[PDB]
Amino acid sequence: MGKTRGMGAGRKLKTHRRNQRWADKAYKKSHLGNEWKKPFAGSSHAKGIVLEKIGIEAKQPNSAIRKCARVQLVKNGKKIAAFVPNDGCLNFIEENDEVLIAGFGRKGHAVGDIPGVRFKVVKVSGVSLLALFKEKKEKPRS
Amino acid sequence: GLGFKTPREAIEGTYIDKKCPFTGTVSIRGRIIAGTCHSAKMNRTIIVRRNYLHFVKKYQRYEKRHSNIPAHVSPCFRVKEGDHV
Amino acid sequence: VKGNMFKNKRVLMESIHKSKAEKAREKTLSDQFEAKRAKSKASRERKIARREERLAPGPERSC
Amino acid sequence: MVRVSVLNDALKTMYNAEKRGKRQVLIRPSSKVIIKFLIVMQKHGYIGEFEFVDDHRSGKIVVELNGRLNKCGVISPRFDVGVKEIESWTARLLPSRQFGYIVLTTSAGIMDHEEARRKNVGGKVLGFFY
Amino acid sequence: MTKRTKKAGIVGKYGTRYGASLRKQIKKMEVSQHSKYFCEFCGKFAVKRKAVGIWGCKDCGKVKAGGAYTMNTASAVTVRSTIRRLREQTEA
RNA sequence: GCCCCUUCGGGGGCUCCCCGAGCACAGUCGACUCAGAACUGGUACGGACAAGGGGAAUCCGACUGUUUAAUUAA
RNA sequence: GAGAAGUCCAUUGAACCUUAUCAUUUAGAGGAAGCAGAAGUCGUAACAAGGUUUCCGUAGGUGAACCUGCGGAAGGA
RNA sequence: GAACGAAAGUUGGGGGCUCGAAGACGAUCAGAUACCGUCCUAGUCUCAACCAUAAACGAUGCCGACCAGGGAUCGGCGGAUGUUGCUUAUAGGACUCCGCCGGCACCUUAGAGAAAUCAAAGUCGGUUCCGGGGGGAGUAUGGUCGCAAGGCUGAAACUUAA
RNA sequence: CCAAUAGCGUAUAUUUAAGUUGUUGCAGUUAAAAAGCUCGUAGUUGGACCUUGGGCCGGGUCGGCCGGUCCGCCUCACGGCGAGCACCGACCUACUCGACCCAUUCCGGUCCUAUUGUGUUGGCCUUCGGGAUCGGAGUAAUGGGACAGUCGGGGGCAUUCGUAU
RNA sequence: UACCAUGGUGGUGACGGGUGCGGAGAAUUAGGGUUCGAUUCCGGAGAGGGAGCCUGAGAAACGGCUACCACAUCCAAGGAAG
RNA sequence: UACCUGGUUGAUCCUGCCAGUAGUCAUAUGCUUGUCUCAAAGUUAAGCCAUGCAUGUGCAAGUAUGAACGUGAAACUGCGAAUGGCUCAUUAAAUCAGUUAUAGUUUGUUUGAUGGACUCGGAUAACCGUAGUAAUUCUAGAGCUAAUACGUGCA
RNA sequence: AAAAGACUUCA
Repeated sequence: MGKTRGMGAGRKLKTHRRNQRWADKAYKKSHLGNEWKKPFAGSSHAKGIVLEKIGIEAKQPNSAIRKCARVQLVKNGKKIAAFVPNDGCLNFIEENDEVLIAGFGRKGHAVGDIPGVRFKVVKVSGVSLLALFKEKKEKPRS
Repeated sequence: GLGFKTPREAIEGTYIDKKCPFTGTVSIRGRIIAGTCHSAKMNRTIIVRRNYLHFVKKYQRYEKRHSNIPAHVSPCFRVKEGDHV
Repeated sequence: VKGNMFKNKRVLMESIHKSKAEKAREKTLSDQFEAKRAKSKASRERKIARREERLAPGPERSC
Repeated sequence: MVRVSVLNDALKTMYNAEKRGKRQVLIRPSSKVIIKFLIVMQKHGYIGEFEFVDDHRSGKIVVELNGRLNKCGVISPRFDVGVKEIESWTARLLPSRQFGYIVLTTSAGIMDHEEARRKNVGGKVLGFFY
Repeated sequence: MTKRTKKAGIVGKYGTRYGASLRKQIKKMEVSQHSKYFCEFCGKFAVKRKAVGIWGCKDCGKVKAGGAYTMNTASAVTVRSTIRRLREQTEA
């Protein structure tokens, strides 16, 4: 608009500016973080919820292989997790809830819900009802 | 033998008192930029050789590509300009 | 020299002689310009003369 | 800059005005636009009064329509000359659907888009007279 | 500047040793004297300091009383102006 | 004086010093010292001798300065 | 006439240690309270001309929200 | 790049009345360091020299063209017109009285604007700067300027469904 | 109940939407946003009219591998695969035309060049063009600032007056 | 590499820093751009890290050496060995 | 086709962003796959590596031939092992692209051009006979032997 | 031209 489109020595100036102003996110991402990350955790705790209403979800803190410790939410009803184990984390965004930057999605040692149907691959079990959980527990022990 | 030409103007040549046979030629070019369609100009200056002598600054000349007598002096002052009589 | 751009006895000389060549080459391009003005004057001064030359026939052709 | 916009604005404003005609100062390129306007029957005619010695010129351009509706339903500048926003013989992006015309100072001269298209010339669009 | 960041004038005279409130003033108040000044008589950029409150122009040689640090100042100016105004009202 | 042209008869042609502008060196008098190279030795090359050991945390007094002349220099 | 092991000068010109410093991953001397949860105390500032009209640059200074001096503004009577 | 740039602050020196932060106190009151009252210093001010910022506002960058009128305000200008009123051959200062040119502002339009409104903030052209959801933040850190105050320059982690 | 259905969602990455980096495709009066304002450049742009060149344009002809993409044909039962054919490609390089817009000619002096017609080859002389020095005749060259006037509370300096305190 | 000259470059971004191969192309999206640049085609580069050399028309060589370092290996543990 | 709809609110319109929705990757969670058929196939460590193996030819390249039976075959010489493969670490660069320059230069072999059947000798591996650091890897004291690889005379 | 302050969370 200023110039719009001319010649004699002049396009370049507001090419520079646009990059510089840039909102979104530069240089892909990692100041924590992304990608499938398997943090082995030993903190089971409970944390509060966002300004709108209350609850008390049960959470488990996990320390990541890529060196970070944060609180992650667990989805599905019920759960157990043991010696360590390795529970794999999606790192999805709420757009926010306090200190809860990620959640650990179902993955290996991260179990799924009390023998059901309803459904079974959100909130999740085993063959027909259960069958998977029985086997799952065995793995870490031996 | 040469060599294609670029037009340019004599930026300097006198640093200082005497300089050895050669001049600096600023050349200007532009291209129409895809997208905004405003042309961008981008200079370049090249060190032209002056065995002929008589080449003063603010002088439009023609550069032709030539054998390098050093390195980054690639070009030669193929011709100059002026008028009558 | 007070700027101390040059350090030594040889090393002064080449910059002065480069400049003698640039400013002199400026001076041959300048004499070439100065000659060119005098020549364009000469050409002009011929045109103006033969403007006045072409004027004098017009009365002649008439009578 | 260039006049160009003033001439254009003056015309459409005039139409709304239902003014008989309008006047302003002019060139060959802004006579040129005017002529194209006449050629494609946008305006009745145009004149350039006092055109020989005085310090300026002017141009009495007569508007066409009078009555009911006005001939120039819409005229807008887009980008003037010297220039860039530039089109190619073929690149011709546009309005109307051939109902209108786009004055384009081509290479060849200032002609209408159709001629330039034929003319096998691109150039720089002046405006889209509708 | 040249090879100076903050700025200086005097400040090397302190060094690293010495300290800040006082350093804001003392560049300013020795250096404002140091500023070549044009002589009131001649106009050449001669005026330099003989002693405290003593100023002298090198070219014409005219030596003048003035402020300690500075060639002049507001106070002297005001006093001269008032006197002149008073003489002009009396003359009336 | 040299080139020169000729049908052999006889002819034709042509400074020093200092300056403006185009395309290293030589001769007198000849020295301290900064760098650079090559071989090669020694155990070691500032070979002697002289000649800073360095770093961090804390306390005090801002600093240079002064003080128990003859047990205190902080 | 060819010329082995070979030894020296000169050159391109490896790797450990000599720098001195910058960068990255880190931890971290000691320290300041920026945002936040709801489940806290203090006052009641701003919010209606908010009970002293608001806001503002500027310095001072106050438990603090802040106050006020000076000048400016109407997003103010 | 460079210049100027309120006030308040800062610094030397002169003057220092009214005023007047802070501070000293009385009332209020639960507390007042508060409004409200008295007192009071730098300051207010002058000459020298810094700062570079204000709600620096017309909350409207700056350049140019066009597109509605209406009441008169100042300057000049073209006057028209006589009279006050001077002076007095006479004329303007103004005055009855219209027009132009520049600014002003209101009153005030119709297509725009989110509407409020604007008649420029219009109808679309030139040009620079500059913007980025709020808060974190006009902040951190480094560089630059300043005696200092501070200013210009200028992020993220994170937090929130605004 | 149902969307889709040998697949589906979930996360990460990326793009559209998001005219939310706006060239097409937006704001800066109250929404993020007009620089306090000027003096000035490098840098975007340019009132009228005539004429010359021609960097910005048409035709071009080169290259623009294959694969992929698009059309359509068959081939493995079908299909996708794959085969074979066709059609499009910015842009960039030659060439030529094209322009709206961003002093000279002649004639002679003076100097050079001069295969020639010659078995052959050397020397020599005059005239005309190009090249060089020329002489004469016909014929060109063209918003700012200035002067008179006016206001003002424009700035700086001097004078001078008073209420009030 | 000697000698002489002291330069050449950058407000049209030189010199420098960071970057979770370059082109042919891929994905989008009506177009514009954005994005992506890669395994394949093409060119370049390096073979644990780095320099040098012989050989051969052509190598500065993954399937050659030299050999410092890094790291596994063989051992009748002297030396070889990748 | 692309186009949108939820959330600031008592309710509204505008600014504006979060989020759903749409497509897509060299990817993962994966529950779940009767099927024909083709295809991707370690931007993590340019970390570190055991095991087999990734280069061969004498019925006109070359004289000779122990051992095997004119036919095959181990070494030497010629052609080759540098092509190819794979990975983007390095990497913003005349690095690469596209256009030119190159008499400023290379091209062996080949396709193509230009030049051109007297007499000859020389030692050598395989094969051998034993061996040293020696289990060694490795090669030599060493008998024997063949050269369009070598050295020559030269119109 | 005003003495005077408070008033838990989600709905």
